[PDB]
Amino acid sequence: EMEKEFEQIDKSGSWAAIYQDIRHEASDFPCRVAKLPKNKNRNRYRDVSPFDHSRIKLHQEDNDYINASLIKMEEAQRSYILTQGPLPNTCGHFWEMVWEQKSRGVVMLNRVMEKGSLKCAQYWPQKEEKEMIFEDTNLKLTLISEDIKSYYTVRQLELENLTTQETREILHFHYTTWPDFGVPESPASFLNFLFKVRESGSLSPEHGPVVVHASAGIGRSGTFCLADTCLLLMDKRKDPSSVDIKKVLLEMRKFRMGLIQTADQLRFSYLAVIEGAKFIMGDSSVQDQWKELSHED
Amino acid sequence: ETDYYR
Repeated sequence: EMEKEFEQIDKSGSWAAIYQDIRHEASDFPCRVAKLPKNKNRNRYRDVSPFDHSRIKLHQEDNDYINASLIKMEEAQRSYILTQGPLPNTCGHFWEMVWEQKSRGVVMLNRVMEKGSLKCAQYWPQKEEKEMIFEDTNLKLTLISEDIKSYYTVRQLELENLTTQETREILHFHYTTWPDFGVPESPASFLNFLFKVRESGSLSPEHGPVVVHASAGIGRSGTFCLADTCLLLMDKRKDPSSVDIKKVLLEMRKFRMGLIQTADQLRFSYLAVIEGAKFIMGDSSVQDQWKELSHED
Repeated sequence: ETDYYR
């Protein structure tokens, strides 16, 4: 059981050892297409590459590469696309992927500039009168509206294919206070955000997989996806306590390398699932408590 | 930097 395990590891002070065991047991698959010379400028980091078997392929005959992976969680019946923060030359590819994969939501867990360094490109328009045209892929992106909160921002974007004139509404969920290789302020602030993404309809199987990213799209992204998947599993299993977080993370790591980058991010995933379990059990009032403790207003 | 894994 996860709660008794959490307390046992917290008392022993063995979080570093538990996380190092997951890293040792983690899958190792080829990333041949990612390491190809022509794809060097399409990768933000040399040590973060998608596996060939799970990589997302663009529908262009020229070069189908994008540093993105499809996490297919079979039992939980949910899929996520984890990608890197797009580079100045891959912003068109990013939106081409969103279009082709029919994604309705994009979850951003980082900031454009963290500690005076560019971690992600400004891939979306900041002003509504200033739309962005990606000439390479023939796509137009316009900011419709934005709801700014204390630690997160929800944006309504319009994505248009200029060849067909087809229009789609994309929701952009931006967590603005999650530092690199860090954890959120509290389980309440994380869960309030996760449930806002859930209630929007962006995670529905009627749409394509949600795009989740950070700078590399492995650390903060892995924490978000692990918490979401573990909460989904304890709803349909009829035995909530049968969910093993470490096993779910190893299953996720079969699709993209290095999901969850620190021992504290793993510990936080436990805290997030234990606190989130209260809502899944039937107590509706805990969602209202998360809204108060998150300090969104 | 061109590395993420520290």
